[PDB]
Amino acid sequence: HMTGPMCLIENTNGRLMANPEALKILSAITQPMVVVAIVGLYRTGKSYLMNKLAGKKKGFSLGSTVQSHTKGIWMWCVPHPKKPGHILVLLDTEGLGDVEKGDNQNDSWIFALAVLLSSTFVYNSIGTINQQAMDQLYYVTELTHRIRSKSVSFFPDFVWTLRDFSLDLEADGQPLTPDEYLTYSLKLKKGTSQKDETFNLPRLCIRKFFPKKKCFVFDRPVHRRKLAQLEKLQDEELDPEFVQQVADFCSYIFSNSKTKTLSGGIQVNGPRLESLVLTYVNAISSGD
Amino acid sequence: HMTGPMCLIENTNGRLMANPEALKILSAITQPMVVVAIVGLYRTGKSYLMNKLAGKKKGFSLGSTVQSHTKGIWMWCVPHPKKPGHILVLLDTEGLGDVEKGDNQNDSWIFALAVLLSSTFVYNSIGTINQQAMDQLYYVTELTHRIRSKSSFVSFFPDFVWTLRDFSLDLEADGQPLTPDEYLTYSLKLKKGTSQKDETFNLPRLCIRKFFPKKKCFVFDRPVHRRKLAQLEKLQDEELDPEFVQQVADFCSYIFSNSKTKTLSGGIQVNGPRLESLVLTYVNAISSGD
Ligand SMILES: Nc1nc2c(ncn2[C@@H]2O[C@H](COP(=O)(O)OP(=O)(O)O)[C@@H](O)[C@H]2O)c(=O)[nH]1
Ligand SMILES: Nc1nc2c(ncn2[C@@H]2O[C@H](COP(=O)(O)OP(=O)(O)O)[C@@H](O)[C@H]2O)c(=O)[nH]1
Ligand SMILES: [Mg+2]
Ligand SMILES: [Mg+2]
Repeated sequence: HMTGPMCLIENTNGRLMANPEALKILSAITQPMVVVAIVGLYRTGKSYLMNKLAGKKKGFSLGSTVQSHTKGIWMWCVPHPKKPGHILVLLDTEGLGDVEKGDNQNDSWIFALAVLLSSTFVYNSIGTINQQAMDQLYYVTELTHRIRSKSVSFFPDFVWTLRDFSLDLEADGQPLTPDEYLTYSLKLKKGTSQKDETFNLPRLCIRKFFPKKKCFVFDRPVHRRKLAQLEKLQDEELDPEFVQQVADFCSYIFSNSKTKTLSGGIQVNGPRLESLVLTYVNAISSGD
Repeated sequence: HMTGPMCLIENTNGRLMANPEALKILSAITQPMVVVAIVGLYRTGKSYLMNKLAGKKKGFSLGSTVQSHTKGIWMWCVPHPKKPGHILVLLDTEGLGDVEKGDNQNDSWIFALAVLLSSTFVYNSIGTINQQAMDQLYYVTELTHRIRSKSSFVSFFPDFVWTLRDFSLDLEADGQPLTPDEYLTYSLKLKKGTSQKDETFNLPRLCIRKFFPKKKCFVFDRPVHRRKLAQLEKLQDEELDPEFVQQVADFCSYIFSNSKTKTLSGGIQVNGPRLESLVLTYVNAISSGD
């Protein structure tokens, strides 16, 4: 179908704008869509990983340096490898926490669209699950509600991805599967005090918002850094357990991600996505 | 004399408290003190790097899992290797962002003490410099000021080192090479001037650039190529990536060579007891309710 990705939402001087040439494309796509989005801190291997879902080396473009690379949000519409008659829609996001940009508001808008447009949301981090991440995920989650405001589940399913993973998956003595880890980290605290409650308040809203959760670890894809010629490498050349792990991740998405859905049940196709995108983007550029 | 570290500030159920048996010790030490602290997200190889300043293996203890390890603040006193008649004091901190704890105001207190007790403050992070980091650094910085109050061009604010761990990426920008320092000042570079959201930027980059006089940055390549990472207290330098050895050596050399003597305001040099009594002052100052 589509040979490479194109920018869906442009990001210039803190204005987010739909790119009309993508809407023109969405608007022609009649099949239902599974939508996968990914976000995380910047320089964190997101675009590389998205590309593995499209089963191509080279697509969403990479960038090698300390400078951020992906700006705005890029979509890529491809045939669904495992659900005949569906399109897979990949969303690649500008990474959070650019110091070049120094703009948390803007971060939050992008984060929010991702969650809003997606039927599987993919939060990417390096090494550990981390409270500053928890936090932000909560904040954006609440934000999402407030955006739906202007204008049997349809909230997206969730995946945490852990990169360059090093540490023993172990805790309080006993082994952990990546999923036991992720629920360890949303594990509510006994009962009440009021700081027993401070806690919980994020963990609750997160356990509620995302029906399905899943988690995957990933070893460094290469032992030195020949880490920068990565658009170019086969799979011999990579650490085999990274290839194992990727494969596992792709199979989960292909086999579990659901068809994107509006409220009241209707399945989202091209034009229904086009219309969301406008709706949500128009909502952001007006008055809270 | 001091053979291994010792908890200086206990952290139990969200109340921090000085450890008497460690003041008893400080109270006996009468040489001047260079103080180096380190903080950063948890599980980030802080305690390891810290041992390197003491030139030992084994010392501050490590932990190899996803759970956090170092709790409170550990101190460790030792000769200074370059500055005769001084003591080097090392301060290893509880890492930030523990999901088990889920408690930022506790984080912040601990951040804040490190900054307060130190003459060289070392901020440790994985991979990149990163706005949520700079943000937090700013927040604490302006928290520092507030704690100092609750206690009444030639200055006594700590010097600053950013440490970047498991560093992968090209040090390159806008087309032109970068040294680790050029990176750090790249990140604190002020925006051209005028307008509003121009000055919402800037506002943290200002306070940092004022607060910390000297600034330095160091990169650090993953110690080992597999993950025999997890025994590490017990590997000799042959067995490590020899560019990480290089880099540790270079960072040690800077600390030893450049970290100043810790100083009260009005100029007095800090020794054992004057630390004992800073620790107490700052710790009591946190146990009221601002
Ligand atoms: N250390 C590390 N680097 C990676 C990984 N995956 C990709 N990279 C490299 O990190 C750089 C930026 O990749 P990218 O996907 O653009 O990061 P993004 O900004 O999150 O999109 C590229 O040189 C990638 O080859 C990884 O899993 N670990
Ligand atoms: N990936 C990685 N691991 C490290 C590095 N340095 C130490 N480690 C390992 O990370 C684990 C935790 O070390 P530690 O210093 O206690 O982390 P801390 O929580 O920040 O104190 C140990 O297994 C260390 O051997 C590093 O530079 N990179
Ligand atoms: Mg990218
Ligand atoms: Mg530690």
